[PDB]
Amino acid sequence: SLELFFRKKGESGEPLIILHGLYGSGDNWISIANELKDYFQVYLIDQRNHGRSPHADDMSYESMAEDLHEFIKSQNLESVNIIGHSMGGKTAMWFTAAHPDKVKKLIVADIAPGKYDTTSPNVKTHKKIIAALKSIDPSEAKTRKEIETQLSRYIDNVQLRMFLLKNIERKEDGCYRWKINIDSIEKNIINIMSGITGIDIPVHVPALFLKGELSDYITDKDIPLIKEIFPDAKLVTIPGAGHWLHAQQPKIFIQKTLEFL
Repeated sequence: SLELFFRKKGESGEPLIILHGLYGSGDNWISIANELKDYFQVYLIDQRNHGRSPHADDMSYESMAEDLHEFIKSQNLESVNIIGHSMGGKTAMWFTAAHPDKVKKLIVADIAPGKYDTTSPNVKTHKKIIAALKSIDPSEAKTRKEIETQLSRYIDNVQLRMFLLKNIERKEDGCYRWKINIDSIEKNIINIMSGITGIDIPVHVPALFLKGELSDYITDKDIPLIKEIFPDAKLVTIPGAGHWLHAQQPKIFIQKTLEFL
């Protein structure tokens, strides 16, 4: 169990914990928390190996769930709302099944409870990203415009590029560095892509699955297992959004969130 870095927006309302996905941080949720903080006490958490949170070798969902559980303890929160995007969504589902009594309502953004295999574009895209990151040497200390043009050759989508490049920071010597534990990430890719198993089903917590229309992280074969774990779950497709649906369609993200919580 690590002590997670967090920022809190909002002084009144029920607590609302937001968990980013792989390579993200609480910073990517600033604009959504900007609206949500009028109604909730929003906690933007950096998960292990991410943002300003501590590094570790193990990044299993068990450990990330425990990090979450410890965070909730150290802040004296009785019961919480949770939004988890992708990797953050699996942690949240793990945590919720293990501790349903601490969760008021759950929002899962664009990921299914089950395992993704190597043929999947999920696994493929992650495999690419890792290779890209492992192959950039930040220590060479070239300016952040150079790192950008280096990643220009690897992945095309500019949003993905700058998404990833939010993870490069300045160090004390002046040389650039990754703030994320790329090594732990790489040696946990199986852990990260694995399905939820070994849980007391059904989970008696209201849940919302938000699917991006142009993403295939959730498909129609996912509905059976979603419903097995969360019988009264609701599934909602945000039109014209991919995997980062809250960055691409934030207005609709807030709408669906405020109608559910």
